[PDB]
Amino acid sequence: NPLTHSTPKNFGIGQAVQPKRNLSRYVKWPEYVRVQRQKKILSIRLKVPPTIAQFQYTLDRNTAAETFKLFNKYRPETAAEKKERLTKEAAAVAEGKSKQDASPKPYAVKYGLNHVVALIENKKAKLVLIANDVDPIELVVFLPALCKKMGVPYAIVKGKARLGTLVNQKTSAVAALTEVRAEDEAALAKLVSTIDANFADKYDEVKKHWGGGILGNKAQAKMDKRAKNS
Amino acid sequence: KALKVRTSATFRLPKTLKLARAPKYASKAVPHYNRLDSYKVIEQPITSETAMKKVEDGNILVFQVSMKANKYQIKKAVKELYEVDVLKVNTLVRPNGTKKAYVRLTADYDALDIANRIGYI
Amino acid sequence: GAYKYLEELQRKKQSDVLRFLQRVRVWEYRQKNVIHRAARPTRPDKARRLGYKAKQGFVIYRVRVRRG
Amino acid sequence: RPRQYATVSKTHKTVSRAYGGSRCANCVKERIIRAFLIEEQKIVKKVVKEQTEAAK
Amino acid sequence: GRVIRNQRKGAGSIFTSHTRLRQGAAKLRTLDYAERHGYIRGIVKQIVHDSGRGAPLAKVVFRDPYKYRLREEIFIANEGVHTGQFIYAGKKASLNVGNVLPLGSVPEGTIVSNVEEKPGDRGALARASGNYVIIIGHNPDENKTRVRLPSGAKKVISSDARGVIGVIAGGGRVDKPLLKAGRAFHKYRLKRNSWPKTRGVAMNPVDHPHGGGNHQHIGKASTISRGAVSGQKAGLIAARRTGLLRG
RNA sequence: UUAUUCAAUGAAGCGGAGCUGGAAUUCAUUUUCCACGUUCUAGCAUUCAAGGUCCCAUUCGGGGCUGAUCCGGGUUGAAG
RNA sequence: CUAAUUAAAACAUAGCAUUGCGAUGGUCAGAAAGUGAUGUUGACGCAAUGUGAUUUCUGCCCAGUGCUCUGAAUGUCAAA
RNA sequence: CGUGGGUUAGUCGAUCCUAAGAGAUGGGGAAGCUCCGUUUCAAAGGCCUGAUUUUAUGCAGGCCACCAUCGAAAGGGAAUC
Ligand SMILES: [Mg+2]
Ligand SMILES: [Mg+2]
Ligand SMILES: [Mg+2]
Ligand SMILES: [Mg+2]
Ligand SMILES: [Mg+2]
Ligand SMILES: [Mg+2]
Ligand SMILES: [Mg+2]
Ligand SMILES: [Mg+2]
Ligand SMILES: [Mg+2]
Ligand SMILES: [Mg+2]
Ligand SMILES: [Mg+2]
Ligand SMILES: [Mg+2]
Ligand SMILES: [Mg+2]
Ligand SMILES: [Mg+2]
Ligand SMILES: [Mg+2]
Repeated sequence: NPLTHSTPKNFGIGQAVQPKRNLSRYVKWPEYVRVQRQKKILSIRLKVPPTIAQFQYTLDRNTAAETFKLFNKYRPETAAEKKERLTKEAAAVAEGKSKQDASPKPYAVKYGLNHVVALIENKKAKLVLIANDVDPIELVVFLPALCKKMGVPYAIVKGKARLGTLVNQKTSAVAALTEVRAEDEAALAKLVSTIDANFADKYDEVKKHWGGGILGNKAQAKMDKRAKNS
Repeated sequence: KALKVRTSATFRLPKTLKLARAPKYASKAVPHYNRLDSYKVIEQPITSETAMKKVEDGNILVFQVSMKANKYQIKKAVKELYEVDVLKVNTLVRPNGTKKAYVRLTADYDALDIANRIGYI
Repeated sequence: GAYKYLEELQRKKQSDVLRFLQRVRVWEYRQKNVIHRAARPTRPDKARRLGYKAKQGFVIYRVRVRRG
Repeated sequence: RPRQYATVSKTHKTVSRAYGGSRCANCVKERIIRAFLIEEQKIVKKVVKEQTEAAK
Repeated sequence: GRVIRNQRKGAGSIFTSHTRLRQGAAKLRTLDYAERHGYIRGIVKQIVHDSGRGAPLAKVVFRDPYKYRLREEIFIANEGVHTGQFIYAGKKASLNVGNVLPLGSVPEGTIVSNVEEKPGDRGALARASGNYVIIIGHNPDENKTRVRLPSGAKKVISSDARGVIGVIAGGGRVDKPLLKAGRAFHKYRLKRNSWPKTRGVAMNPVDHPHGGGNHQHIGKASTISRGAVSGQKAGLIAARRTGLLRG
């Protein structure tokens, strides 16, 4: 096309004004966006003592898929099925009158931090799921030591949001199974086998290993320049 | 993980939805009436001999008006009270703190007839 | 319950656990305002014994004042 | 006076050239010469630079 | 028992800078990618006079790299800089008078002015009229450079700090005598209220530590410690030797 | 270096890794380093960039990619 | 310049000289401060003083007291 | 002294602009009355769409990086003889 021509621009220094490049690296973020990024940085800069970052070894994606597959079968009552089952328990008063036992034993997961800590202490829990992301971590940071001492298998899992999903909350921070249905006993057992393989059996070694000290990209890539030049 | 291309280093506040008010009760429940109607604008004629010299000679109706009335509210009130048309309004605040309006009518009307039609001279 | 463990561990201020947690948190509180709303108590157990309950009406403000 | 220029028409405010009411017909003519003599210099400085790096 | 004139100056009431007629802050161009990896070309459009300053100001106009607009920086004019002159600022720039280059990328014995004490603070050294900076050394590992300041002192500045080649224009100004209190009056009219000066020995003891007595005499030693405070630092502060320089 | 301290900016190009050519006498290995689109002149430089490429559902117009290397989201330099 | 008893030889002055300071600074503010003046500054500058245009000179003194010194390191040396 | 009359503006001023300055906000200090600061270390925002039938003109593009306000009846300023 003889009408159309090729300009090409000289985007060098001191010539031909710069184009609209991406400066997402260079945004002055709002003050909260800096502090929520630099807090995560400052955690992994310092030497994290092993009582923290005995977290961040998390039940991985394939075996946390199995864990939530089992725990979703034992989901607690909603308000929808509770208001229904009280009406059938109303009919227990109306005509049932066993004593008050129109309803069977409910098999549900056990949640709530005070409840679950008390369930571990009486050694009634069969498996505990611990959220890694809770804040303040002081709420949960004693839980692996307690679970190790009472002999309850525990998993540090990702998501207090996800633990809240199976208990119909928004956040749960713990989720325990204290008894399963008899058809799911082998399902729990192979989970218990791998979860102690990842968490409880390493616990005596994880207790010694500090965390953090991870340097940033520039200062890491300047550290190996000093190593190669010396 | 992709991310949005940000051509500006400046982060501005986003444009959130600003809902309108939808109140559960009225603020005052009875609107005030017209705080300056025609009877509040025009109070009385000014009936000095100097104001009477302007009735025939100049075709000006001299009034005493509210201090809160501007030259639009004087013109509007004079028109629909006295069924005239105003050519011009000149207004002064008198040294007794009252507002005096020189209201000149258009040539179709005669301020001498209208002065008798109001009732003064 | 869990608040008994929270109560005793909070007494171990110079423990290696809390000395890290105090270091990370004291940095975060300087990058906020001098007076600013806390979303929830950093010490829920200390909030119970002083009077706080988790219901609508209870408000936490974190605040720093100059020593000396 | 500077607000009177909004009352008069465009003929009083501009000469019929490029850069009419801005520059002064000698600064414009010098601007046209200085424009022209540099791309002809730039074309020459391009073929001088390209040839001398094509050698070695 | 009354606060002295040297103490009252810090309140900054009538003792401020008379800064209405001044042309701006005479700084360097802000250190950016143009001046850190290549150069940028300016143009002098005015050599103007700065009120209260004995050195002319060069208004140098650059193009903004990122937006289509013109940015007018205000330089202190170097002796030899003219109007219509292209001015180069950057690292790859050429040594001419009025060009702005880092101290590392100019050789030994180069004469520079408007020299940054820290890289990017837009000019701090050699800014009064006639003064200059000589580069007397280099330490290329851990990049530094040794200079001679206009006082005669030796300073070590980063090699990424900048400077403008040449002396600051307007030199030889103080070599002219003022001849009269009037020409002192209008020099300090456009600077600040420090003129005239009443001698402290010409005072009452309430006003100055030197005043009073039946004869105008100092009374105590005029040399005072650095370890004194306001109201006692009226004289020679922390002097090493006094009087003439005759050994 | 992450607390702290100094400073600068519309937080715009930082760090690392990638094309060449050699007085690397390639030592069949970047033990290795260097230069990154602009300097006769008081001009001009803006419309997501023309070009190229591919798609649309083509609507006379619209969207990507490349032009303009990739990755790390550490704004950058000090001081500790 | 002593309004309203002192207009002077007193104050100022240019000239001269001394002193401190290269900015993390000198001199000074402020109760503090993410605080100020000089400072829209940078030694031909700023600040602190002394003498007071020009001619011609500024002798002797470091024992005293002040000021100052990368100066001597079991004389004295508080708290921890 | 007693009683009244009298001051009419699009064009004259105020109003608007900034000056030296004063002074909120964000934020820091201070037991506090309040102090500092006036662009700061803030997520600080309105401007036109080319031009209208799915338009109370947006539920869209697109543009803009500054950041209160007060401060002159002698300064600047639309226009009457
Ligand atoms: Mg941090
Ligand atoms: Mg009036
Ligand atoms: Mg009037
Ligand atoms: Mg004097
Ligand atoms: Mg006296
Ligand atoms: Mg920047
Ligand atoms: Mg007298
Ligand atoms: Mg100031
Ligand atoms: Mg002598
Ligand atoms: Mg002791
Ligand atoms: Mg009278
Ligand atoms: Mg007028
Ligand atoms: Mg205004
Ligand atoms: Mg105003
Ligand atoms: Mg004027």
